Amino acid sequence: ASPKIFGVEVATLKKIIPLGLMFFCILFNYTILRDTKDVLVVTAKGSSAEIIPFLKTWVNLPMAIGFMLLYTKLSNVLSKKALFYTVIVPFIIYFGAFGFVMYPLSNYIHPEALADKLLTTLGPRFMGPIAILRIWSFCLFYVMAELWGSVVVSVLFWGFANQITTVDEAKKFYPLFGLGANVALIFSGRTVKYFSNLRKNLGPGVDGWAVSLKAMMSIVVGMGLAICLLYWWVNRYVPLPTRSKNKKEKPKMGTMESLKFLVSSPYIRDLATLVVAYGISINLVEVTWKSKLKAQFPSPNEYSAFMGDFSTCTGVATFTMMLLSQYVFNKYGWGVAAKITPTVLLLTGVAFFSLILFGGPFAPLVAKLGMTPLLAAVYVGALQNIFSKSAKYSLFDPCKEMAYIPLDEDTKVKGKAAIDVVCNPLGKSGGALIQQFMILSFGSLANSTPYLGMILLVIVTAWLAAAKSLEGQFNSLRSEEE
Amino acid sequence: EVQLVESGGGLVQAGGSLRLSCAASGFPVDEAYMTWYRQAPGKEREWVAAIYSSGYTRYADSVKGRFTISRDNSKNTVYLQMNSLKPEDTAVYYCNVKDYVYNTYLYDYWGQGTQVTVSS
Ligand SMILES: Nc1ncnc2c1ncn2[C@@H]1O[C@H](COP(=O)(O)OP(=O)(O)OP(=O)(O)O)[C@@H](O)[C@H]1O
Repeated sequence: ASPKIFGVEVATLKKIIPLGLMFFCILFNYTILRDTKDVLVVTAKGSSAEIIPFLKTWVNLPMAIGFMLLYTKLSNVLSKKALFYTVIVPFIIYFGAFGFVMYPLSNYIHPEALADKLLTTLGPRFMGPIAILRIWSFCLFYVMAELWGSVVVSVLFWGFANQITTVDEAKKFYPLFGLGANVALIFSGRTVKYFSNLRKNLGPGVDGWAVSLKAMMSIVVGMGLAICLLYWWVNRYVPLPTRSKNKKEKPKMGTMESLKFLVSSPYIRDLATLVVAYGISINLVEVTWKSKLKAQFPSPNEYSAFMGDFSTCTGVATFTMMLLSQYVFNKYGWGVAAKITPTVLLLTGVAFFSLILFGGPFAPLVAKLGMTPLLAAVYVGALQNIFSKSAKYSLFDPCKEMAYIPLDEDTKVKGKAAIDVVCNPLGKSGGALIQQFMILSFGSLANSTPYLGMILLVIVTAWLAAAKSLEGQFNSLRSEEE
Repeated sequence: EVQLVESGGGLVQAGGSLRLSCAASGFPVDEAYMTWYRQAPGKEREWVAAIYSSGYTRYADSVKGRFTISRDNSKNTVYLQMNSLKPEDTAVYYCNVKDYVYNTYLYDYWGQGTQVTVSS
């Protein structure tokens, strides 16, 4: 007779509890690194939020690809446990060495003089791409912070959570991991703010952000060591399933042949279309919103404190949306649920763009509501991003990992692997390539606002007319089998 | 139409301070790349300081630490805070807004300049 606590088997609590706590610690570091990497590249002197479009395509896109080939080559010469110590520990070493060594010694290694010479000979519209060379070590931090969410979150954990949880355990407790992932946004958001508030202790030239940064990178090491400690616990005290070698000798189906499969199957092309549209449009709004953020919070510490507040608000909103997701679904349907994220993104983004653009002959509201137009833009963009992401993880991702079900477990297993590592970087990089062309054609990101709103309609229109193309293929396969 | 009007110039003693204003009309100063020049008689026009739309500031080696360029977004005015003024700083200071890609100058608007003379 197996014992039970809280209506759940004790034997499966030793697996799920350290797994959700480890997912908590992973999203705790992620919520700290993702706020920090925006502080570094945007609030750096000589750098603005226009470095983001060029970081996504020219810097971290080749590094993310180059990381996926190093990981793929290491996935054959290392064991499963050795793989989750060679890909997780250099991250902990890097961020610990950054806040304590690399960042302090950054006015020693950043070519501020050469970047200024390049800035004059090229023009004012090149501050974006040139800042990549100006603060290159901050750009390397940006890549590693991106690679945390791309590898530690998406690859390392879910690759380990899927190899140890039963198919029915992965169906009941995975919705609870996302719930606990946003508790790691409320807390780490409060953590980021607490360590971002400038200590009343002033310095002659003491960087208030240097002491603030290493107070965060210490927790990243501290929580990163908990991930390695929890992972070691679950791999020695938890009896894992004995699923044999028989998983179709997993042939990760290259890249070119991968999107060849994409176009071949009409069911996967639309899903990839949704996954890239969310990733183009979110960037199209978010980079301009971060430009406004830089305008409102020039200091690194004020920007970081706002990032912590924003992370806490995002966590609360996403927790509420995950709670009401399995009422929206059950009431309205997959087709309705797949439309809100495009719709919320479109509406919030166009409201934010029409407050930036048509903010001139509309300002009694922002005036009597106790704000400046810049602060109003900051708050509207923050609400845009909060609603878009709380819809993402509560309606879009549920729709994505619900549309896989009616597919055959060969097409499903290959297509699901093809979606993540391709479409997520592909969407996040195309949405930035668009903005690179915008910046280098119209000069600044603010001169690109009328068009950034118009590509937003085009991407969302193809995003809306791809779920309907899938609401009718999801319904077809899920009804005929009945 | 773009218009740059400088003010705040005058006669000050060596080691004094002076603040030049540049009331911009026809474009927002926050999205512009604005620069300060100076030209003494006999010598060619010399670039002094430059501010970017990002708020990034550059200064010539002759005025680093002493001069500070800044803009007020409400009044649409850039400022040149000249501190520890030397007699070598005596020149006509020009407010300039321009945009260019390499050697193609898309626009280049100058002000009429203000006379800054430092006595001794
Ligand atoms: N609140 C959350 N709940 C669940 N998963 C999350 C959450 N936040 C991030 N993730 C995971 O982190 C990864 C990163 O996705 P996302 O686009 O938000 O980050 P990003 O690409 O770093 O964003 P940015 O472009 O602002 O840097 C995804 O695997 C996502 O599932």
